[PDB]
Amino acid sequence: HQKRLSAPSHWLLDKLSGAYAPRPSTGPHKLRDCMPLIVFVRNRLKYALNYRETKAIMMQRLVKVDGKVRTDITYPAGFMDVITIEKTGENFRLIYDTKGRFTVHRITDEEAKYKLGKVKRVQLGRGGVPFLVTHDARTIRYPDPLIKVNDTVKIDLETGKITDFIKFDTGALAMITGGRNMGRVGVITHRERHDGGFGIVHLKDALDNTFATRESNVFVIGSEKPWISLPK
Amino acid sequence: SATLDEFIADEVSTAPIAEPSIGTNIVKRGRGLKTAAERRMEEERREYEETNFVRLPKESKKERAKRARMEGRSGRMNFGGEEFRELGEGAERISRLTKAKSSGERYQKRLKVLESGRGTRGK
Amino acid sequence: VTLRTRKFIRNPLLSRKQMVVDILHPGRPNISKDELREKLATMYKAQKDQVSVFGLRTQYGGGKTTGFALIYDSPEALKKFEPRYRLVRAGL
Amino acid sequence: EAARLDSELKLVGEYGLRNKREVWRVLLTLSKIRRAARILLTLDEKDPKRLFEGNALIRRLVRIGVLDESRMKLDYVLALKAEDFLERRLQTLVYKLGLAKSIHHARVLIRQRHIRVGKQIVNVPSFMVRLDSQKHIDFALTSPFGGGRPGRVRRKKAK
Amino acid sequence: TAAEKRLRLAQRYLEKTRKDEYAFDAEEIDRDLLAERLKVYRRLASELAFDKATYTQFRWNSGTVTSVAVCPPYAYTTTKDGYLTKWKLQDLPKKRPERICFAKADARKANDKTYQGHLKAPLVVKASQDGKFVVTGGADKRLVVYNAADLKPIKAFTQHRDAVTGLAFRRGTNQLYSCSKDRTVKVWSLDELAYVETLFGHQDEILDIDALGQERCVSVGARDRTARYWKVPEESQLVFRGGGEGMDPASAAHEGSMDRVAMIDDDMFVTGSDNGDLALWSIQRKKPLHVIARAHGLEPPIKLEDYSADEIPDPSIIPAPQPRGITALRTLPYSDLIFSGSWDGCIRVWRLSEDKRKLEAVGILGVLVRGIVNDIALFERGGLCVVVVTGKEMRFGRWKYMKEGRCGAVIFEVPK
RNA sequence: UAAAUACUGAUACAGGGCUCUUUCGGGUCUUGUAAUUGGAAUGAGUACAAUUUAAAUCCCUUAACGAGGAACAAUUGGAGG
RNA sequence: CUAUCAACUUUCGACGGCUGGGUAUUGGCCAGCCGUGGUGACAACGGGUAAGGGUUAGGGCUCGGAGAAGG
Repeated sequence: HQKRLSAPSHWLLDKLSGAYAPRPSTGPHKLRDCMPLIVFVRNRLKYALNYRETKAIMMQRLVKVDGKVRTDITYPAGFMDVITIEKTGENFRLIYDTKGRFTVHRITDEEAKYKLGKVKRVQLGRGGVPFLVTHDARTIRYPDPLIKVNDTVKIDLETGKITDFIKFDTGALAMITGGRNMGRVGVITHRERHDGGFGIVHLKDALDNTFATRESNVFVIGSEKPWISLPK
Repeated sequence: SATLDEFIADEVSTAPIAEPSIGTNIVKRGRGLKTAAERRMEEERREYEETNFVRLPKESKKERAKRARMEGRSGRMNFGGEEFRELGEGAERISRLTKAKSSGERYQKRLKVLESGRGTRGK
Repeated sequence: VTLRTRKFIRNPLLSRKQMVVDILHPGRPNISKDELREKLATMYKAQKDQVSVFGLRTQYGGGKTTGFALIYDSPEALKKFEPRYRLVRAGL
Repeated sequence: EAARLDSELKLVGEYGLRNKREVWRVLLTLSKIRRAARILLTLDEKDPKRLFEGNALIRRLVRIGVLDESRMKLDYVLALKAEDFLERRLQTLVYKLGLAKSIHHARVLIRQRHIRVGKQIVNVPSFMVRLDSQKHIDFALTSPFGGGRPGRVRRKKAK
Repeated sequence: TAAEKRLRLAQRYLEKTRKDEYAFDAEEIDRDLLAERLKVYRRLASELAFDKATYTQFRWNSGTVTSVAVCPPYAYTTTKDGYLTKWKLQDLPKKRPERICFAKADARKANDKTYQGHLKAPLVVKASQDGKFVVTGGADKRLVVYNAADLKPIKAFTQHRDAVTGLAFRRGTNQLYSCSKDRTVKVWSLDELAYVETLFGHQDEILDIDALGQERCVSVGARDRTARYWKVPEESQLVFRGGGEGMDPASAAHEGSMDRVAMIDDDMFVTGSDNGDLALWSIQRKKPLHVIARAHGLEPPIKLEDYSADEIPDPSIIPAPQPRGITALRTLPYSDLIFSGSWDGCIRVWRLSEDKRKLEAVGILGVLVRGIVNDIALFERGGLCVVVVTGKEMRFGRWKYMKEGRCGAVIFEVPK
């Protein structure tokens, strides 16, 4: 039940939606790194007008998020969730811009079929099996045995299996998803360890601005290989 | 930077500024004129009523308490169509911006006047 | 009685045609939005019963009047997708 | 004092004003403008504050039509006066454009909604008409001097 | 020096404010989503043979013909006797038109009601490109509009307050822009025969108006030296103030009025001013893009035998001659053609530059058509026929009467 | 904060009106009247509607009425005959 | 803020370490065993009660203990 100004500055609200703002329900993505489905439908896309209209869209099986039907209105969809609407025949993708806000991208089924997800941790689960945890809280059982931490994975999204992976690399272009230099698509050119907590990388854009961002806030997107269509 | 921004648009930048047709910026049968700042807000209220076309409440008691108190603490005044700003801190920025923005032919004549004996004497 | 439709939006998931309507009565009194529902049947090839009009503020000095019009694909789609107060104002 | 009484009576008579509150209102806004001009004359020439703020003040007064387009110095902005402001009022502009026979006729017309400034009719006689908007003062279309219905006493007589 | 110091400080502030292959834009991509949720340029300035133009310089029983419109088979003349004559033009595979019908102003029925039609002589005429509406406005304070075929008046708008001076159609639409002599311009929706909106803002009387395919106008007013570009839906304007600046030096006159206007495409237009200035104006710029001076030269100095009544005529005193200003000015839409006619006896044609940021001369067209060129109308055969309307005096007033010249429609075409 | 309680003519008749330093004195020249008549303009109010809105109201549109003093009724103080 | 506050803690253990208990877990948090501590003129301790942070042209905007008649 937070106010419209206490809502974060990256899912935008104008002077229109009242003094209050919806809170995202608990789910895969975080609270402050989130776009709820009602803000995506009626405050960003404007396929709806009111809360009851958004409910009348959501309750019938017309909005699918990451390939599954998401019914509740304030479902969290933070980063790179393909959002398939079949009556309009569109699939939107959530990326950022250079200023630090949410951006929507229209696309069809060929790029809508896969999800590029960053690995959070690799472990040995119960049954003596290695399993893999992404930032979408997707756990994949029996992964490829080189996919370590901070590697990204092309998730199939019709079975959910691994298809390809991109390694953490000095020389692979990356996207920033946090910090004071948030949302700046550039190339990882250096990486400093700082063992004892909070190591960094040094990263430059396409046009020569060096800056240091933390290896938590980084997010690998591809060496050149823009596997998701960043908007031209 | 308020007085400085209007100097560029009208004297420096070679681009014509949209002027309203004369009777359009009159509020309530003449009771006020809409200044170019207050007019630009009024389109922003209107340009939000065709996007998803839900109507608005024409202000409320809690916004009118705020914006009419803004006149109480400001030295602005609107004598005509224009605004007349006070000469306080808005004048000091004009000085404060401009300080960071500022941060062998001779010898021949001598031998050509040393050759001829002399022209004449004192008349 | 002169009509123009700006910003016509399809909206298939809510199944309703969204029009910003600028109507003009010069010299007449106001437009009687039930008769405007009757007028927005042959302009967009629909029944009168599946049209709902709201907004509808008259501009200063007569003439122009801005309304917002929604035409549903069926009266039952209107019945299951309309608010109660707009349904009462329409008469269903 | 008799000087203040005779001065305010000359203003109220020469421009058809209602009381001395309108005179004191104009004298207050004139003193505000003139105080801003004196404060800008306090600074030396070619200070950027004086340059841009005085250019803003002079362009504002020339655009609202009080200060003449010939003289554009801050000394003439100091030499401004309340007769120039009351001349820029709407009621004296109707009297000088000749839609009305006297200034009290002009106040009567503006009160009962005959003239219009540009597009919209103007109900207030103290409307500060700008220089660009001075030309578009005319009778409205709903007025019997403009057109439409022949009017009220005309209707009662023609019945 | 204070002005140049302000210019220096402002340019420094511009440099400070000024002080990306993967750059994105949330609000601009949102405007893209909303827009996705919701007039060819020609260059025929060299493809015509102006020296090989074929002309019919004829005339008929009239006082002085004022204006013409081009319905594509037809023509529509207005004459100060009070006639509007609908005429049929010619085709090549006989060089004078055959008049088919006319309508006369009846001033006897000014008192008599339900008479749509003029009381006094009309001044301008325009024809809709459909061919079903023809509109004409005069100094009788009213603008009438009717059917093109039977030429019988169906509507007589009385909304203007002084006189109707300029009149223009939106191309491809029946939206009308009529600019008047009470410094206003009223836009009409002629499909329902109704007035939709008025537009104020002009300082002096409005002399000309031009329109194109969009819902815009460009209107020139006379002695304020101002062309105003008109955004009709949002009701806004853009001001363009001229202030125009071996021969005698006193003969160089500044821009007195701004008589004629012609929109050549969406982004720029051209204005003709009675000191003989022809100025190309761009909407992106606040200044003239390119002004050319004395576009029809100076007048001849008047004779001593009329200027002084003396037994000796001495040329020691004679005033400096003034430039013959543009009386008519037209263009083809989305072309490079600037037709300008003064009372020099010749009808000049200009063109654009290859960068379209300059005006250039291509020469005199009739290589005379004497009189005062009141009007120009253009038509394409498929190779263009232009009619030029000339009389003994100007359009709106009998200021300069000329015993030379004829009350003639002069029809000439360029076949290449 | 904005501003209603009136605007504008014609005719008839009276010969005085006003001022001051200097006062049984000087200065200036059109002013009146509870006179007779004529024009228009109309917003306060009354008000069919439609619209606004959860339902109403206000606002914006708006057909029809709506001015001669004895009224659609200006007040608060001070000085004097 | 104050030395008209220079000693304070061990006066509900004051500082450890060992062992357990209890806690969702660490921990003198609590219980048994012993060791001698701990802070302080670089301002402890005591006393007075008058209980801001972030967003940076600016102002604005945002966030901020005890009781349900008495133990």
